[PDB]
Amino acid sequence: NITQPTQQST
Amino acid sequence: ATQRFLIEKFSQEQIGENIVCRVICTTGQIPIRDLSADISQVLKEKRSIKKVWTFGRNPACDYHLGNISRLSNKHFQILLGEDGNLLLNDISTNGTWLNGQKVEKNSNQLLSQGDEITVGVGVESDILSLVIFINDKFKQCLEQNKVDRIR
Repeated sequence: NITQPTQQST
Repeated sequence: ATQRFLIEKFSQEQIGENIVCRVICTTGQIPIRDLSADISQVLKEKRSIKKVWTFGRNPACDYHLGNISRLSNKHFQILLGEDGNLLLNDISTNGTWLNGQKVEKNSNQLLSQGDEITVGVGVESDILSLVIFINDKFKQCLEQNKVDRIR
């Protein structure tokens, strides 16, 4: 069910 | 021996019909599959691309993993072309990894021997790895490059 965006270290 | 003989070949099947590469899951999640393409098409075609595989939780995707929240319908894609070489195309929402190294999405990368692609990065417990097995037969064929002539 849809794709969820994971975290990301800027 | 008639029926039994048929079973013997069942386990011992001649592999190498026209296989390009073989995807093998090392983390134990997806069943091993075999990627294949036409040699004539690959040898004759040397521009744009020949045949690309799409992997992900999508039943359409050439590769069916399962349904990981982190992974996308078509997490990654593999394209075969060039002058007798394979290419890896990442197509995930979060990204595709190669041996722990994150590559540029929707970017073409040169294939590696027994390479491995990691996906679902973000959570230590939400990462999935895959291994790429290149068919030596395919390479040997290109090295010889047979000519197609009628009579």
